[PDB]
Amino acid sequence: LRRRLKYFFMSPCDKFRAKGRKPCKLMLQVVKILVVTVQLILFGLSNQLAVTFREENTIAFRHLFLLGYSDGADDTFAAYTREQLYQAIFHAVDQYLALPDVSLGRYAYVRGGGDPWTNGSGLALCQRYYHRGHVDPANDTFDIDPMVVTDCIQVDPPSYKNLTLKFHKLVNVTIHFRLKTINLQSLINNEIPDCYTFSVLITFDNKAHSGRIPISLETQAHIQECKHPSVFFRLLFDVVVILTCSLSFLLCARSLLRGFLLQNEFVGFMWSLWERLEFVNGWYILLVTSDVLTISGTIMKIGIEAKNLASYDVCSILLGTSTLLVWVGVIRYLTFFHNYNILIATLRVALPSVMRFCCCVAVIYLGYCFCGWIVLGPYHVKFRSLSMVSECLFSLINGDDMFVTFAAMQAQQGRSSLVWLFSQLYLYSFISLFIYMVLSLFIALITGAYDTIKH
Amino acid sequence: LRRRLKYFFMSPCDKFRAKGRKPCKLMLQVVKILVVTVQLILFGLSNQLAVTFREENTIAFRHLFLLGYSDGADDTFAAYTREQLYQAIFHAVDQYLALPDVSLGRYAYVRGGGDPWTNGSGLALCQRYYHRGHVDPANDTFDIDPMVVTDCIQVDPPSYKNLTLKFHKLVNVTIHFRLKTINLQSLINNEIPDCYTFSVLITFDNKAHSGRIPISLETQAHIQECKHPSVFFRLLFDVVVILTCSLSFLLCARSLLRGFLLQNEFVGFMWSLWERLEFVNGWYILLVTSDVLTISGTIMKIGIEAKNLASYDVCSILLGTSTLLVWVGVIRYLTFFHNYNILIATLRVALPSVMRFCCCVAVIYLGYCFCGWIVLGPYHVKFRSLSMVSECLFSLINGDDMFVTFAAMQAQQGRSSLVWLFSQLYLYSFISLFIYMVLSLFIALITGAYDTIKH
Amino acid sequence: LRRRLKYFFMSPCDKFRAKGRKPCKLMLQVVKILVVTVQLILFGLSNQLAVTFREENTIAFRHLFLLGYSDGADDTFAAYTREQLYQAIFHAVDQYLALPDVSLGRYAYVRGGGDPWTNGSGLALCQRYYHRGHVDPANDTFDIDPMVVTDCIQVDPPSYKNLTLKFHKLVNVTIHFRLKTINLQSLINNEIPDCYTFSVLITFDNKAHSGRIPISLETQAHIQECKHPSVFFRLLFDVVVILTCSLSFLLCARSLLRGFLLQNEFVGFMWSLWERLEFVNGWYILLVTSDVLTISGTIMKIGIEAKNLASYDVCSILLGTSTLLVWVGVIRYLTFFHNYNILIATLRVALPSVMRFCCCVAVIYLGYCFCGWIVLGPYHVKFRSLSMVSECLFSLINGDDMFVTFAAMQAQQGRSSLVWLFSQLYLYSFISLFIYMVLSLFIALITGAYDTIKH
Amino acid sequence: LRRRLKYFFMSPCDKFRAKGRKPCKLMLQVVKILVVTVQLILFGLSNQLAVTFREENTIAFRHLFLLGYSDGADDTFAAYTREQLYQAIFHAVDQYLALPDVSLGRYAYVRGGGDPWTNGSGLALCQRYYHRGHVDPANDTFDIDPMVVTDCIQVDPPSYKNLTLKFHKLVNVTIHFRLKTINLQSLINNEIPDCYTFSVLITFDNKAHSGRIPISLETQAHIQECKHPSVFFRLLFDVVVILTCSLSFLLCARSLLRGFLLQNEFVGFMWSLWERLEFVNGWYILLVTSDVLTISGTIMKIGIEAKNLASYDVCSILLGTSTLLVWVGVIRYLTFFHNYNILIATLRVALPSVMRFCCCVAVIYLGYCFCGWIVLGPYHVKFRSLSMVSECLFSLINGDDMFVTFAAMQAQQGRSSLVWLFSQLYLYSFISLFIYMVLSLFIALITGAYDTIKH
Ligand SMILES: CCCCCCCC(=O)OC[C@H](COP(=O)(O)O[C@@H]1[C@H](O)[C@H](OP(=O)(O)O)[C@@H](O)[C@H](OP(=O)(O)O)[C@H]1O)OC(=O)CCCCCCC
Ligand SMILES: CCCCCCCC(=O)OC[C@H](COP(=O)(O)O[C@@H]1[C@H](O)[C@H](OP(=O)(O)O)[C@@H](O)[C@H](OP(=O)(O)O)[C@H]1O)OC(=O)CCCCCCC
Ligand SMILES: CCCCCCCC(=O)OC[C@H](COP(=O)(O)O[C@@H]1[C@H](O)[C@H](OP(=O)(O)O)[C@@H](O)[C@H](OP(=O)(O)O)[C@H]1O)OC(=O)CCCCCCC
Ligand SMILES: CCCCCCCC(=O)OC[C@H](COP(=O)(O)O[C@@H]1[C@H](O)[C@H](OP(=O)(O)O)[C@@H](O)[C@H](OP(=O)(O)O)[C@H]1O)OC(=O)CCCCCCC
Ligand SMILES: CCCCCCCC
Ligand SMILES: CCCCCCCC
Ligand SMILES: CCCCCCCC
Ligand SMILES: CCCCCCCC
Ligand SMILES: CCCCCCCC
Repeated sequence: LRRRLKYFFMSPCDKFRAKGRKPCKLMLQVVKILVVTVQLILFGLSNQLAVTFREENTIAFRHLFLLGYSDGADDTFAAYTREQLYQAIFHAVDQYLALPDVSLGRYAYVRGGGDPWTNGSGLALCQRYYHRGHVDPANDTFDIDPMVVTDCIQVDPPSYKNLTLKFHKLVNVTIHFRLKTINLQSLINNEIPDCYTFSVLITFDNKAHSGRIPISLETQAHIQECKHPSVFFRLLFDVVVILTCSLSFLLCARSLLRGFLLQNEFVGFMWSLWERLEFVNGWYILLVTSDVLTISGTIMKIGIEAKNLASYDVCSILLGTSTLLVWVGVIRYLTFFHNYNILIATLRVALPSVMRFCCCVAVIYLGYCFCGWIVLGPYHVKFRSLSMVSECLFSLINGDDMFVTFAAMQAQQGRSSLVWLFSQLYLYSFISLFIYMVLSLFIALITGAYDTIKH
Repeated sequence: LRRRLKYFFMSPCDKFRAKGRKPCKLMLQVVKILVVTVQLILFGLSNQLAVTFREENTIAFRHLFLLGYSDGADDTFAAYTREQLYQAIFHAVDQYLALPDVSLGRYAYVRGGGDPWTNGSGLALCQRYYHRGHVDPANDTFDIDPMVVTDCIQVDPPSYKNLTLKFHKLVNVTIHFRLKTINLQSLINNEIPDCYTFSVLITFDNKAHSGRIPISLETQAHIQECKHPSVFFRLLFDVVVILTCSLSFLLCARSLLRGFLLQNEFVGFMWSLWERLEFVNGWYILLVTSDVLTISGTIMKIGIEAKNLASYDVCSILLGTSTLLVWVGVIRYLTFFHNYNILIATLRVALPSVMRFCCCVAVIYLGYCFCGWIVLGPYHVKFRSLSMVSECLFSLINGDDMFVTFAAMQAQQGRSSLVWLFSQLYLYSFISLFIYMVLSLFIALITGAYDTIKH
Repeated sequence: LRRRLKYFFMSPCDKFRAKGRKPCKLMLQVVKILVVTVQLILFGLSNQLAVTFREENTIAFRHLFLLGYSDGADDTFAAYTREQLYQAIFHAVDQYLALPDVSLGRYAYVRGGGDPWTNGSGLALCQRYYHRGHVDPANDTFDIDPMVVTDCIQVDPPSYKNLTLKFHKLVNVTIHFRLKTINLQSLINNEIPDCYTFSVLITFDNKAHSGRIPISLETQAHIQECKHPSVFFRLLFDVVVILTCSLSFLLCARSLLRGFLLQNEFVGFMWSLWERLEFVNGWYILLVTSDVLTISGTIMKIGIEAKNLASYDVCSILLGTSTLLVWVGVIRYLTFFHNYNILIATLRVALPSVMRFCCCVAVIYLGYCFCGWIVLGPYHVKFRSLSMVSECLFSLINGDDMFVTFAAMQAQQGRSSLVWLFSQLYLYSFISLFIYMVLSLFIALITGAYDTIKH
Repeated sequence: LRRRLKYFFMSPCDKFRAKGRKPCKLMLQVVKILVVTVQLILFGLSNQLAVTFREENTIAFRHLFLLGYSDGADDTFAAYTREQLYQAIFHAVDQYLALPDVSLGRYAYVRGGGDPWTNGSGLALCQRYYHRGHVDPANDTFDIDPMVVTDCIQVDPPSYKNLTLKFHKLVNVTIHFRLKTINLQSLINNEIPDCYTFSVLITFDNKAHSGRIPISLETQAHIQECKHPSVFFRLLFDVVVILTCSLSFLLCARSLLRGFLLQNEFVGFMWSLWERLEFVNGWYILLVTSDVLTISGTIMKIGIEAKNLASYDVCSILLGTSTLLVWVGVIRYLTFFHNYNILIATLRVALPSVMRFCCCVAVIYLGYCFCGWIVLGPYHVKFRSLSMVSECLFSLINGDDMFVTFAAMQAQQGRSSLVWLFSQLYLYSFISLFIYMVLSLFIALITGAYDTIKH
């Protein structure tokens, strides 16, 4: 039994020396790295085509329908007078009606299809306002029934000029319409073009009632297969990836079963879950997981190519994660040699103490996150949301973007002095505590763990 | 006595094992974290509403009243010819008079109310100039009585076109007026809208007499309750926070009193203030402070909701600081376990030596701050004020924004060669000394303290 | 023999003390540093002249031929309506025909010379479109023969107004023409001006068929000697550099041969390639390589000055690399003194373990590179290409540009939520793993190697 | 003698305990810190006034005289057609002639005064071109006599419209004129306004002959006292600073002389320059130097206030350096206590080895500097000059601005592939070598020196 247990833990070269076993798993891992990376790149081609089509069409729509729009002005684009708002709305509708004659793209109109469009209508121009809206700031009085009423005009593609906005109680104005187009660029990749429907929403937002009405344009893209198109090997490569991953999965499962049987035999011999897991090859669990991910991604990719699916983002995430895991999994074979296994050995020795340290660090980090989000968020562009606050604080710990973070608050030193002083204390204390004390101890734990396994 | 002293320092689990004592303080701390964080977020809703109203109205005013204004031009917006200045002033007054017909917001005029407005006047257009201003650069002569004289025209809301500026002795021009509006967006938060009065000041500043007159717009917002408004549970949550913090305060005070009595008993037994403080639970002092802060913030928040107060910034600071302290205070219960107490133990061992080191470092840092502020401030945008200089130097020590700091002075290499050379020496010496020597020793002190408590 | 072997490894001062040998190699190295650096600067003069001529002419062309172009708009310059595209094309052609009357430069036309120009034609205006292009998004149909057909109009320098674009199947439009000019600024450097031919290509790109057609201008510069020009010592310096490098090469070769003979004698005496290489002076191999590079660069520079060559970039790379190597090569003489040889000794002790560590780190780095390139590239401006991804990740490891990397993805939190979440996981995991664990161990290896050679 | 030698090295408290000596030097140092800092701030007031006047006038001139100028366009402002250049030149001259009627500042004209102005002339409009300029790119020929000829038109303040530019051989065009103004803002600081003469030079530069002519405006300011001005305590503070610094200088000189006498006595007793310098108080040499600097700066400041001098920059440098040295000099009294003297002790132990390390590092750094400056300078905005290259590399070593440095070269990956590849190798090798190996050893030396003096 001792001989078999010793053999179970021998390196591939040692196993070959002992029993002459050939290292098929290693060759399979190398082949998998190659083929999976190539497959990821080949998929990225079509993924890029789709993403580019969507974004370029959206930019073209912004230039066509938003009056006076220029690149880079999305965050500040707004109207400030009644005349500006009327001109913007009428320009959008007029451009919609003039699209066939002026546009560089070829678009088809969509009619009906439920709310907000009536039958035969292509464009819906709807204004939303309070049901009762008497507002008298001169007398410091108001009488509001805040139930929202929607009044919407229908425009058929080739009376909206009579639009009368209820400015004092206006909640917002929206323009909805759909356009159909064809993604011809797919031909460059030897693929059949798809049929895109863009749902375009233009919003003039007055929910702040502040005298400034921001204007935005958004799109939703729906991809469908076209009807009987005419155009005057990746599938084999996908099948090859499938076969390679299936064989790797089978071999890893066989190894895991053998390890489980050996574990049972050893436990019986001794007549301790931590000692039990010494027979579990975590690398092979990772390999099996990566193989499942790769096969799922390949099936999804084939379905997308066959026009049965259009979930490009899910496929890309699956294939990219599988590629990263496939590259990582080859480190299993450097673990047998000490001089090539410093990183994994240090990880193994250091992880527990690092987690125990993080237990204490996390409460402080979260307290700072919440405090900054709520107190500074209204004044600081980097504290608008909780995820943004976490990104800002994490970057600060790494010494990144410090001065601009300080400078964003310099504008408040005259307006809100107390908030400025609080921001000074907040930023200085956080930076000092986390850079010079928390991170120092984190690195000290890691390097001490390294010192433990050095020899 | 020895048994009681030993019990006083036992961990909550150990105390429960000994006497069966239930850990009510721990559950209270967890509940407090939850409820205080939720309360902070709920307050942040209305705080954001108020801040957004103020800033959005100010931006709308800049777009309405400043001729040719565009976003991002605040720091350079200026006039350069007499015609430009006259056009800007007349545009501001004309827009003020046209506001009801053009603006997207609904504003009411304010009349009278003391200086600078006379009775019945809504807008004050005042120019300030030297009492005697004979200036003759051709003969290199001047005769100045620099007492400032203010001549101000009054405009009633729906003769200012006869304004004649004394350019050669003009100190500045100002336009003052007030507008009333209602913050309707509060309805979205189930709150009654408040009545805002904006005091708008437009400044055309000629104090430099340099041929360039910068133009700025500032606002002051005063919030008041409206008279008999009509609109067709947070209070219980605030009460819950109050009760939780009061109970925590009572328990912490009881523990502190018990510790004080035990301290007195021990001192009597021995028949040393540093040894005396071993009976003071600093965590409980922090908890009591945080409870006082939370109760004060909650009372202020309730008063604001009842329309008795409008100090949003003070309330936000109180509640955010209390939230951070509440999150921090839970570390008291990790202090009993060595593997979870690395940070606090290292802090305790390291703080004195770090303070002694800072004693020496501070004089050098302040010398650099003053030197840079006065010598480079006129030439470097990052050295304009003392707080700005401190932020810049602190960011440099952390390696942030170094190259742009160097590059701002590259424009002086042709104009002011000596100042450029001095800036080179200043920056290089500061960066080298503080990054490679001061900070190295700081981190060395902290990690040596860690090494002392490692085992 | 032992005496001779000991002498072979003595320092220059020790060798002078023993045999009175003069250190000609050291003086040669100092002289080489001086002369090679001076030569590099003198070459940089003319290299700068050439590069500046090319870039300034290209900018002038962009301002002359692109309608409505402004500096900084290269990456967004595009047309969005048919009228805009026609106006841009006609403006380019009209400016080409008006060049002699409006331009600040003096340009000559080029006619004929093969495709795309016919005999006598100076400008080629060609549109490329699908051979069969029936596109019917209304019926979700298309019939495409995607073979590209080029129809191109010829314009002679002083019918193109009848251009009719086939928008629905348009692949792109191009304008090709060549201009001749003379680089007069060379006179300031006491050099004969060269004759430049600029090949200008203007592209209106519709390969995306997205309704947005980007517009770009590119140039290729060909330098030729002019015919019998009239204009009413660097060569000696180049010869001096040649002689210095040749003498250094001869001395280094002599030393290497002597070392080889001593190695053979020692091997014979002992009656081990690693022990063999102890007789190889790597510094002298570096010196010989640098001398070859310097002589090659000097010959290329002389050829360029004589107008036989125009490969400025190759010459600059050769001379700059040789200058860096010449500066580095003087460290050979600090190796004899321990207190001046810390860097090289640590390098020698540390390189093997660092390479073994990199073996493991590289697979993880490459997995991350591929995953990020394919998954985030379509959404993140910093992940567009593989080299860009490597630059971004390498900068992140050094803590640079972290927050903007996070912020570029905040625009996707609303559009593509899943891709945003994946980017969060990707960035956080990469930064943590590589900054706090991989780099820590890298630095630990280097400083441990230093500790080994410290005394 | 041993008692006296022991006393000479006792701390101020120890000296007071022994002989009752009062610590006048310490109180003097504190008083000096206070008064010198206050004096620096008070001077900074007037220094800021002068600098602001100059810069604001220059900006106003750019807006007045440069046609179509806008803020932030200095680096790209240029003409591209003959019509643009003529319009710019005529606009500048017309604005000069219209200044009294349009400008917001009050300016006086200056006439005559030597070249380039003739007697009675206020504006000089001069074009410079080659003496013989036959240029024929069509025939690839030219005949150049490159001697520069200047033809200059004189305009008297209230024929230049007949300007005919020789475009094909034009070297440049310049406009020179002078304006007198008075810095009235000084009144706010209770100072008599000075009389400024601005020498304005507008350059239209065609030295590249590239079809793009950049346009720039520069000013030189000369300050003179005005003649018999009329306007309807800092001097005592300066005198106080003088007295304090003189007394400190006297005491430091007395201490240095006493130390010298004790050194002579000890040397005589022993019957070694390094041992000799143990009697030299370097802190007192620093104090004497700082006192000399402060007195010189104070005298210069008084002279400036009396209108005898106008060298604001020299005075500011003197006073700022003296302030920094005065703040630093107080560390002399923390050297007696070990826990407060870590920084200086580590400096003393570490400086020699650090210098020996820098001996080797400097040659590599300089090689990289020269290589980058000459090879990448024409392509990279951060490598234009040698000082800029040093700043860029120094910032890179500190991990600052890495990604933008990489990204500036991404534009060359298509144009100049070889230069892009070289830049990749250059940047990667420099960053790796200097961040991970050179800086690691630098910090290791410093922390090892700290370890030597730790106990
Ligand atoms: C008897 C049990 C049930 C039936 C099992 C049938 C198994 C079968 O046939 O092969 C297994 C090997 C495994 O190949 P591979 O996985 O590379 O190699 C195995 C591993 O080295 C394993 O150790 P770990 O790597 O540490 O887990 C070791 O214990 C096994 O020997 P051992 O059994 O003496 O302990 C090896 O056979 O793989 C082939 O031989 C090529 C297959 C593909 C050929 C076509 C490729 C296109
Ligand atoms: C006799 C002295 C005067 C009267 C004192 C009356 C006190 C009373 O009634 O309770 C005290 C406990 C304290 O609860 P709590 O603070 O969680 O627990 C105490 C602490 O563990 C303390 O140690 P430190 O934590 O290290 O300071 C320990 O010394 C006390 O036992 P000891 O006295 O034997 O030393 C404990 O009782 O709290 C409740 O029992 C629940 C109260 C809220 C219930 C309703 C919740 C909604
Ligand atoms: C006999 C073998 C064949 C013929 C060899 C003829 C050689 C000849 O003539 O000179 C060699 C020396 C070398 O000068 P240089 O290279 O500076 O000096 C040699 C090196 O120091 C070498 O050690 P490493 O530096 O560690 O390799 C050492 O072993 C040699 O001594 P050794 O000979 O006893 O072994 C030295 O001669 O250089 C001149 O003497 C000036 C030449 C230029 C003068 C004009 C300048 C404008
Ligand atoms: C006999 C030799 C020639 C004549 C010397 C006349 C000197 C005189 O009068 O005072 C010297 C002291 C020095 O004051 P101060 O410099 O603060 O103190 C001296 C230092 O502590 C010195 O040691 P270091 O600091 O290490 O160099 C020490 O050796 C001297 O005593 P010692 O001589 O026994 O060794 C001290 O007198 O300063 C005043 O007493 C106040 C003066 C200003 C009062 C007005 C202030 C507005
Ligand atoms: C040998 C199994 C333990 C290490 C886990 C490997 C997967 C990261
Ligand atoms: C146990 C009291 C000493 C530690 C103080 C805790 C508050 C930060
Ligand atoms: C040193 C023990 C008491 C510390 C109390 C400070 C709490 C903020
Ligand atoms: C003495 C030869 C070994 C060191 C190599 C030097 C070249 C980098
Ligand atoms: C005591 C003299 C040696 C230290 C020099 C102090 C000046 C920096």
